[PDB]
Amino acid sequence: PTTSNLRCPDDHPLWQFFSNKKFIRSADDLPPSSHIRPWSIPELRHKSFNDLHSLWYNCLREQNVLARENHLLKNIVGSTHDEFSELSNSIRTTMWQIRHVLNERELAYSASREFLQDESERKKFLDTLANDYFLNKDIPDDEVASMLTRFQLAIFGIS
Amino acid sequence: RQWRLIETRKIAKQPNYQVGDAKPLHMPKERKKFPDYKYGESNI
Amino acid sequence: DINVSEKIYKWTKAGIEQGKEHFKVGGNKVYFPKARIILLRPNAKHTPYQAKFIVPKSFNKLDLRDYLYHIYGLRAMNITTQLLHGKFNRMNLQTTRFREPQIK
Amino acid sequence: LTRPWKKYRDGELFYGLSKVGNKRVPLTTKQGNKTMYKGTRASGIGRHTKFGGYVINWKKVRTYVTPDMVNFELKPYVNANVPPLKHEFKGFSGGPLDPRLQLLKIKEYIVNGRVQSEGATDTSCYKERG
Amino acid sequence: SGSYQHLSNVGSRVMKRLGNRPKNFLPHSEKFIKKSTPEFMKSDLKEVD
Amino acid sequence: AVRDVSFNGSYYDADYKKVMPYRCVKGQPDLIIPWPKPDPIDVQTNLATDPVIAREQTFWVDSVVRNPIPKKAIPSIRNPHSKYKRGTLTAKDIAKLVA
RNA sequence: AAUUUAAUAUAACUAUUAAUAGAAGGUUACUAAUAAAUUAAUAAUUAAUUUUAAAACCUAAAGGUAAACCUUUAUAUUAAUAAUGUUAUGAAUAAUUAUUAAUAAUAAUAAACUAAGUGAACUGAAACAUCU
Ligand SMILES: [Mg+2]
Ligand SMILES: [Mg+2]
Ligand SMILES: [Mg+2]
Ligand SMILES: [Mg+2]
Repeated sequence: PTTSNLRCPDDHPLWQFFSNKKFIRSADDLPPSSHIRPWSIPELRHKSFNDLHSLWYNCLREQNVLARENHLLKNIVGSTHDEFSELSNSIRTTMWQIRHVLNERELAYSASREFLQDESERKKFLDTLANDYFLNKDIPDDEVASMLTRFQLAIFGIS
Repeated sequence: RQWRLIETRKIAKQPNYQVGDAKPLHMPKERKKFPDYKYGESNI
Repeated sequence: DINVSEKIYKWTKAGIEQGKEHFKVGGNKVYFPKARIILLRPNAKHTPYQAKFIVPKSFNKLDLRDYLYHIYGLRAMNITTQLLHGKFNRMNLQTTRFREPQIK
Repeated sequence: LTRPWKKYRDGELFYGLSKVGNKRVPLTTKQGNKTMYKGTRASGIGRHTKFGGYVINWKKVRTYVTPDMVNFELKPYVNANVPPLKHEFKGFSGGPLDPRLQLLKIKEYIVNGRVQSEGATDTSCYKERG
Repeated sequence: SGSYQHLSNVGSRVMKRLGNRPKNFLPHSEKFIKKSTPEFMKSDLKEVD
Repeated sequence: AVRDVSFNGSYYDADYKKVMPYRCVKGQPDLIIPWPKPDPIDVQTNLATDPVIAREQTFWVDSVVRNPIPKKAIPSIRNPHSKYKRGTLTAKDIAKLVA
């Protein structure tokens, strides 16, 4: 059988398991360690769930690529360069940092809801909003219309 | 006479639980029905 | 009117035609999986239309199909598992013997 | 002569290094009687039928869901030229989980909300409040 | 050097013992590593844990 | 040459890009030995997020009625069947165990 | 500016004296990670107190077994709602998606010391049974 009869496409999804259609990245092609740094927990806190979801799978995809290269190197060549292993570990650090941020965020939301569930604390927070920023001397004319629109959306379920 | 084999018996001292206290890992499935006997059941 | 196997074929054809899953999506949603799969070079007994992976040990055949389609867009029609053994090994004769890891 | 480079007996085994050793190692799948079944935690879906089959319960099968729209720009790493941001919760005993911090954050969202934080505006800031 | 070990963690107890050698007996292993390496990647300084 | 060197505090250095101590000669602390200038950096790798949008904030705490994380995503965030998470007692339980 | 001597370390056991107190292992993997606050001193920085996240499977007693395995849809059940499809035949109704209230469970947890029950024989008596 001859491969000249084939039409293996250039957009074939398995190509995502390789870096720029290369068998195994060399030292120069691999991103240097100096130029790089894993995300920081505060940085992830400024990210929406969709964006964090997107980052997670992007991390996983390169993790698969690096895993493929480590295995090829450590199962054929046998070298202990472990440059790919270190890169994967750095990605692994970011992955759990993402997981920590999500848990802390979810816990914070639950804590706030429970705190606002007490009548005394809810009344204090509401009246503080009412007296201070609401019931102004007409400084905001239509801005208060926006203020309320975000008020109903946040505290209550009115959109 | 003195009741040596009944007095020498000892049982575990369960802690006092408040409503704001940690839940024990393992608890009986049925409500207690009798006051605990001071000397417990004879083990001999 | 039709056999079960014919219906399975129709469902897969329908999924491909409509640009949707060619399988049935389960209800247990994993939002942040941590599983990694290693592409493997073809063997002699393979054809240019197949691909072999080193999947996690706790990985169903259905799991890989969903894993490939949803993360990579690759659609796997037939998936088949080969679970290997672990030979006993010892770095020296003085140490305890333990089996090499099983690789799925 | 199994090994042509060993003409005389030197104690070498037919295969392997030692014929003896520990046998108390945990069982695996490939070894045991034909009725043994170890398992690989890879099937907790469905119910064995009375005849000896299986029925997939599709509410237990596991599916990996990816976002409909994927942000391609978020690379796994981060450029080294942006410093590692740090967060300070000065005056907030409970830290990021502290309810009163959440109340303040929604307060800011009310009055002048949907505004990029100090850390987001500039890529040269070293700490940020909150 | 195909071992499939990097993909799993088998023999945790044995690996820990080998990697946590008593500090009194490090000179036993230091001689082993020194005698079994070429001269052009060996330094005359003791290692650090 | 400098006989011995000591440090008397810490500070953030925008050049080394991280917190570094002050490197002062042992004895006189006024004479301060500056840290060397780091070499220029040029990040061109496609696997590095651009600074201008890596830090761009996208999420705001703007709700107490909607969970920011969908319910089906909680299991991935944390283990629901965790043996380390023990509950608290109630009046009913105490009456159940107190003879 | 360099060397020796004696003592001092995360890096030994044993004995006596003094003081204080009554605490995880293993298997391999989709590896089993943290975040902060207050006070005390040179914008930062250590120390003390307080809070906080994750933590797979087995270690008799959710069930079972041939330990690290299988069955238990708590991503669950009931109820309500908005929509879809949708039967039924506007309304109903469940199925689904998504919210809210109620309904639930995780035993490896030491050794020595103390007290209580039962309780030998070798041996000594230069034998042996009372006795030991
Ligand atoms: Mg098979
Ligand atoms: Mg056999
Ligand atoms: Mg059986
Ligand atoms: Mg005698």
